[PDB]
Amino acid sequence: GKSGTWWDEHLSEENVPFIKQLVSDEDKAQLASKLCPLKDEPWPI
Amino acid sequence: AAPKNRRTIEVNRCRRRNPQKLIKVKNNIDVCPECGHLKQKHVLCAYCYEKVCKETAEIRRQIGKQEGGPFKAPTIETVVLYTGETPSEQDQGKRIIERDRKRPSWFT
Amino acid sequence: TARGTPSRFLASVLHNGLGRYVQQLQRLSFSVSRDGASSRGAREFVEREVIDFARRNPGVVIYVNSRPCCVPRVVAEYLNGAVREESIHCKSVEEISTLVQKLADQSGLDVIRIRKPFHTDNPSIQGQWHPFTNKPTTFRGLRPREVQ
Amino acid sequence: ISRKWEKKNKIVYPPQLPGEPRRPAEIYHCRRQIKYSKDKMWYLAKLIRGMSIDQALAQLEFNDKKGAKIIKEVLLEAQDMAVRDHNVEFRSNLYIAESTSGRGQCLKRIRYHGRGRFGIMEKVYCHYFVKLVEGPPPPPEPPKTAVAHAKEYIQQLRSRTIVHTL
Amino acid sequence: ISHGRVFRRMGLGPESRIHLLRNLLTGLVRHERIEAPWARVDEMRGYAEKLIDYGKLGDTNERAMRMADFWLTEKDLIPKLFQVLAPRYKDQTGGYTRMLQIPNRSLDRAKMAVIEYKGNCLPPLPLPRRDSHLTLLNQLLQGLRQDLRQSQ
Amino acid sequence: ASQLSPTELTEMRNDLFNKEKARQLSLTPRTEKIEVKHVGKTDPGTVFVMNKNISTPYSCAMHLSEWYCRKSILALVDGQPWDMYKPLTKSCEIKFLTFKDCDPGEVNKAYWRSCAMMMGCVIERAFKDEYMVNLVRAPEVPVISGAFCYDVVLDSKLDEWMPTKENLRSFTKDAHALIYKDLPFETLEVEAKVALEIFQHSKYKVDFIEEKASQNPERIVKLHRIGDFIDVSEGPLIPRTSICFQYEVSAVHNLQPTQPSLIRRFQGVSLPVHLRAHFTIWDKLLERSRKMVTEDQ
Amino acid sequence: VKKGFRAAFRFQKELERQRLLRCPPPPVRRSEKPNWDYHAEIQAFGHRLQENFSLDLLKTAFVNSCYIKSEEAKRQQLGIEKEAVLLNLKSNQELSEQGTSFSQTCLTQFLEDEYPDMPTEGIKNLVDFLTGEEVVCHVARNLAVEQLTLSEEFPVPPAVLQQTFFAVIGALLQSSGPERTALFIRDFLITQMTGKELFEMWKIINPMGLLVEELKKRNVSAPESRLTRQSGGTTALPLYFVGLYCDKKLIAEGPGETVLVAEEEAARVALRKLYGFTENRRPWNYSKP
Amino acid sequence: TEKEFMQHARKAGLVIPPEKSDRSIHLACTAGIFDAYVPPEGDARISSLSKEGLIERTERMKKTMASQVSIRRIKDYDANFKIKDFPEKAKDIFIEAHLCLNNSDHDRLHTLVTEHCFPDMTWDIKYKTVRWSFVESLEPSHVVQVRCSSMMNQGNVYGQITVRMHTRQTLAIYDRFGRLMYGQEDVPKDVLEYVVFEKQLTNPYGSWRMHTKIVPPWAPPKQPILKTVMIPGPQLKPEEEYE
Ligand SMILES: [Mg+2]
Ligand SMILES: [Zn+2]
Repeated sequence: GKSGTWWDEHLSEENVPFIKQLVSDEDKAQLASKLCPLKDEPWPI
Repeated sequence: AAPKNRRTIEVNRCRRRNPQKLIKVKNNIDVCPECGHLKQKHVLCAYCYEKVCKETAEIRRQIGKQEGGPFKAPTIETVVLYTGETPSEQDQGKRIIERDRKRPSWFT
Repeated sequence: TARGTPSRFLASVLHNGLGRYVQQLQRLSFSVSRDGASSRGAREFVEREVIDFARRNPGVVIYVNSRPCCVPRVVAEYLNGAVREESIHCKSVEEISTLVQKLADQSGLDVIRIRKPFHTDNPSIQGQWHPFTNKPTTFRGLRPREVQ
Repeated sequence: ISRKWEKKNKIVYPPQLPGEPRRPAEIYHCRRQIKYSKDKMWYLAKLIRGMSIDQALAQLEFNDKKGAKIIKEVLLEAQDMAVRDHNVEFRSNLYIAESTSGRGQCLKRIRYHGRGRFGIMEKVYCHYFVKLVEGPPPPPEPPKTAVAHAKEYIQQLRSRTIVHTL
Repeated sequence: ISHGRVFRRMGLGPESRIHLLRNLLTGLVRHERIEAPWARVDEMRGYAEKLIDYGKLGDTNERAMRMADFWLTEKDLIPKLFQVLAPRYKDQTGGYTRMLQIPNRSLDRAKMAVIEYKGNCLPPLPLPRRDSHLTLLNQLLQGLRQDLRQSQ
Repeated sequence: ASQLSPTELTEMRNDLFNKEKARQLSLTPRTEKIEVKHVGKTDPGTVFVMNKNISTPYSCAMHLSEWYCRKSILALVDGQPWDMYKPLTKSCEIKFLTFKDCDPGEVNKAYWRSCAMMMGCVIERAFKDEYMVNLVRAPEVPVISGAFCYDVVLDSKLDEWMPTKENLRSFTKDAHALIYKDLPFETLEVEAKVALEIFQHSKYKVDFIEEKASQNPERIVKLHRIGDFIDVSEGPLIPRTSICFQYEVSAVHNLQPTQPSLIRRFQGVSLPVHLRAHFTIWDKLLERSRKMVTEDQ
Repeated sequence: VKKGFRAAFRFQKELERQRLLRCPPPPVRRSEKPNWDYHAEIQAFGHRLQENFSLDLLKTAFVNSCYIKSEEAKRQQLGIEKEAVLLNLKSNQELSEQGTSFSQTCLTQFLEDEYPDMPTEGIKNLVDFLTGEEVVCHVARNLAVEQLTLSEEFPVPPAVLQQTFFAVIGALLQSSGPERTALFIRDFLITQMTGKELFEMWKIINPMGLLVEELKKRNVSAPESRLTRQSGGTTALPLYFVGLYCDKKLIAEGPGETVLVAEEEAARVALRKLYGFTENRRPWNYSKP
Repeated sequence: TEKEFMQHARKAGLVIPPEKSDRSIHLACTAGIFDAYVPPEGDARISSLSKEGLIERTERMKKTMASQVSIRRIKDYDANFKIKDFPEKAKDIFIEAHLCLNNSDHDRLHTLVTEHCFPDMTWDIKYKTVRWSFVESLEPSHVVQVRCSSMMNQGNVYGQITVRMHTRQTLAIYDRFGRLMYGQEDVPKDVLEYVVFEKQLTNPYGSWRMHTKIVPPWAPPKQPILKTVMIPGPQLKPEEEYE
């Protein structure tokens, strides 16, 4: 049957920090993209 | 406390055959790249563990035979050897403990 | 009780009353001992009335094994294949005669619960009742609370 | 004392015909006089039940009990006798079909309470039964979905007829 | 209620617990390898870290000398700790004493573990090595990294 | 080469393949015993007594344990790649491999080739019967590439449309449905003559068979079958088809300044069940595989 | 110990009964049992049917060719020569064919004189079902003639049983008059159709096609379906009533869960009403002229 | 509350007849063979009637003289005994022994064969079924060596008669479940064997019983097994494997 698994199981010693940095930059960019909601398409106040 | 009646076999079955008391089936059993004697995740293999324990026991036996009596503890590092293998230049101040068997492939 | 013994339905073996009536009983294997005080009734029966019982209905064969035993028994097989074995241990001639007459009159069905003594094959004649019976139909079958 | 489980491996079958299936094998083996409790042996058997022999060995090797190693050795010797005598070639094509536990002969001892009274110490003993069948293990029974329940309910509502008349 | 509190009790009190931890620390300094329950080896590692730190801080200090004389009931282990294990970790800070978990014991079936210092003249334990950097997932990650590096 | 319905051609293909397999299995007289040795690392010094042209390495692994059957993709026979479903001939030595090994390269190549063949099989049955389709080849792309490609030639009437996301979702659903059913990768060392005689329809397949048979003097190709589909590939493949746990095709790219007609090139990414990742890495590999990648030179 | 013997004997008999009940032995034919007589059984079977059979015809019809082949194989594999009775057994083939033809023509004549509105396919399927294997096997098993049939295989395949049934029918036809055998086959075959539905013995595929064909043969235009009553159209248990109207006139009606099965039932009811084989028809007159 | 377990026995047959007793054991056979017969190397090539004589025919004449003096001894001990019809007797005895082994017969096989070859023919076949049958005999059987011993242990002598045999057999060994395992169905294969018969001469009755069978080292290999045989290596204990 299917066994338990996580995200850092089948990764080498030079891929875990790379994936961490990549996902960190990704979430930081996603948080910075939603900084000016008024200049986009705001709902009528 | 004292029961007023007697529990039935149906109640006993419902109490002892419930999935809460039954042993759960674990899914953490895999194989080992070396030797291979059925290991488990996050747990070291018993075969290599027994091997390294026997090796450490033999090394301690040799150390005790070289030291002799108790209350010693040298102030220098130690290094073990095997059949042949001349001591290197950076291992002059270290205690040499040679064995009487070939060097294994898992000890470098 | 009825919840501990199996039951069946009341029906014919091959519709005897419709076409022609046939004899359900076939063979009658009697076991009368040679010497003993437990088969006197069976001995007297085979002596006096077995000929009349065989001549009454030609469709029934009577077998007299005459095996020296202790309990006289009788085997009655029917057309369906049922075998009812009863013992005539210490019985008079009239009792054995009534027993064999009742065995010849009955068929091979079980003597369990009858379950509904009346049985018909065409129960519906003037149409079986349905919930839509005795209900008039409206114009174009228009359901209530509609506009068209 | 009765012994009828170790003798089932001697039932000889007549030679089959070319137009007959393969028919899986049946291997019976059990030990007698085992210092253990019947409830724990039955718990282990319920843990095993119908699984592969390798999976059962893997689960028993990491099972922290007293009878785990006993059942492991029983399965090992049964597989060995099957591949040596019962004409079995594949070692991983086996599965446990039946696995139960029994009760062994008991003795009587004393308990010594806190007064002149005492108890009856009954030495609890048990056994262990297991049967090995060749071929792949059968898949477990899948749970019936809503379609099966709907079909069963429709069949039940269609099977009902008129009652208490004719 | 034990919120934010460690200090796992073992003996009949704090004194017995400290004595057992000192005995375990002495055994670990001597033999460099001890199998014991997970809590015991965890506390032993936690104390050995600070022991190595204090031994590295200096030798002529009276505080470290008294601590080494108290936590070592064999006396001969003090010069060894001050002249071998202290100059060895001169380039490291607090990165040592690796902990590895073993299955169970063949007596009461208890969770145990084995810890040891770095280097170690004894053969190393079979470390749980990760997967090689040549599998499908690792090769795909390396390709994606090279692609994002060339595209940047 | 004549007008044939989209059923009788695969019917004759599969029955000719069955006749060829029957001839191959009946060419040997009785059962010759071989002595195959295990020169692995886990259980060294193990010799097996198997049959000739009948026994398979999967049956040999079944003699060990279930782990050797659950964690086995490709076998090593005298340094040559051998799949798990292929009869042996002479006596030699065998070695099992896995994905989590030292140098997993041959297993990765076999997995990529199997995924490409499965994509071709699932895409060759998802078009209109009025529109003829052709299968060019499956170029061996390295593991560093984003996704494997498979050139498919469509009809001349469809040289201006682009498949949206609905077609991709339908293709992924069909691939998952094909993975759900357990169908082995039955292969056979079929002679190149009968191999090219069975087809005699698509010129691309004939040219591919000629190019793959012109490299060896024995004129022996490697044909595979997935239930009822025959394709020409290089080297061995994977045993079971249930290894692929996550299967999803990316996009499609069309190359024009290379041939007058318009040809299609579909891509896709797949991950086995033993090396499954999280959803984040999954979408990352899905977005990265949508780019154009080619390694034909 | 407990002194006794009668209670021990009863307990041993109970043990033997439990043994024979848990492990049922293979049943043996009635001919190999001690209490058995072939001539007596033949006479009983001839006298129980209220007829006048003959010994030679019954002994010729109650055998089979497979039985003769088995007997000659057994007499040749051992060495005993028995050519003074085996060569005069006479197989029951021509008599079986004559009885089959007589039964078929009598059933067709009865279905023609009783149901004039029956088409050719209808009467053909009816006479095929009445001469089917299941009905004749059930009749032969209820008449206790399987134990008298000399043939191999204890369960007796349906082919041999139907063959010997047709053989004894032909023997009864050759012995007594045609009217006696006609009444016999009537009372032993037509009584099975009591309470059975028409299409259960016919098993058609498209009732609407045959219905519109019969209507075109009756100078009728074309039927059309209309929804009469309904109850529950959105629930899981729907009920509909489709009524077939021909020239603004209702002819039949059929219920159903959906509309397709309702129209099919209505077409079946209309086709059964057009053939005259309904539930309100005249029952078969089981009397003598 | 003071009870234990009884039933203390062992499953091993030790020595107990000759431990302080006056009753010995009257055997009816011996251990193995007296002298191993060496068939010629060119037996399969010269399987016809006869051929040209080889050089130095003294050894064959000496063997013939030994056989003749052994026949003279066994005739002086017990008269009225032929030699020409002895191969036919051995052939029919072998045939009836194989037939009773096929029909699962023991009370007759015990007296048909000796006490030595019975376990070798009843051990690895007790839980299996055989379909052996004789079809046709090819080359007639002949006697190749006649020897006899003179062991004076208990005053019992024996006369092993090595008689070759060449015919065609049909072997069909199934399994205890009904499936095939070793031989096929009706297959008229060709195989030869050297069977020796031993008879207890000092017995007041004496029956010619099959002693054993000797296989030459140059015999062709037997038919392969229909299944797959696994040969695992030794158990790798925590050390090292050098092989
Ligand atoms: Mg405590
Ligand atoms: Zn290991």
